Amino acid sequence: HCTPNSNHCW
Repeated sequence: HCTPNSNHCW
């Protein structure tokens, strides 16, 4: 689970 606010988030 990545944060949608990071560029490295898928």
